[PDB]
Amino acid sequence: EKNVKEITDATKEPYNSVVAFVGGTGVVVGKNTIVTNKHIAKSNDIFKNRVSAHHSSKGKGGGNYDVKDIVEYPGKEDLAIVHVHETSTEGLNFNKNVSYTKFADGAKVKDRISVIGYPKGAQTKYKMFESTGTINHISGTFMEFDAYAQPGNSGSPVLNSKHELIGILYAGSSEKNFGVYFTPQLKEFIQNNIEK
Repeated sequence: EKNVKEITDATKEPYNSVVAFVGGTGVVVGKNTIVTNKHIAKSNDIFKNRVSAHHSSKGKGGGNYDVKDIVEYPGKEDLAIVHVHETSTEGLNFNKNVSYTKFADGAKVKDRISVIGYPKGAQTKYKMFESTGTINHISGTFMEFDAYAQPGNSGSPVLNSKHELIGILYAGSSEKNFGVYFTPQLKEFIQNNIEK
């Protein structure tokens, strides 16, 4: 599928749970706590580099938050937790400026989904886009879906028809894309690593 629309104002749920890194996307799951891919989290460590809360072309910021630390999932899955410092250098509070996306607790093949993130962000001044498609395969922590995606979509939340989080995109092949599918085990890892 290629139905891709810009979200010009991402101050509303669920778009206000989406975050921009240099080089890709993440999603907010709880207090000070973001989920993304390993390379997105890790690389952003080299330049260690702020995250922008739901950047969009027309919404009120957001705010841009310094990364406190990361927790990489111990297994092969392309999953990392990123903690931010709650208060931005402009005095905005992360938790007052985002929402926490709820878990879907799984999905079925043929389910209609949305991938939301920042394809070609460096070229678009980090416009947020939502791309719709279908789940084509689920196996363990692996899923495939056909929502159109590009460089910049790494770490993008894949949401179900109720705005709940099924997993995150990690790879293309494109309209043939791969994600980390959140099994109970992955959900537990994420939840155990949300700040109190």
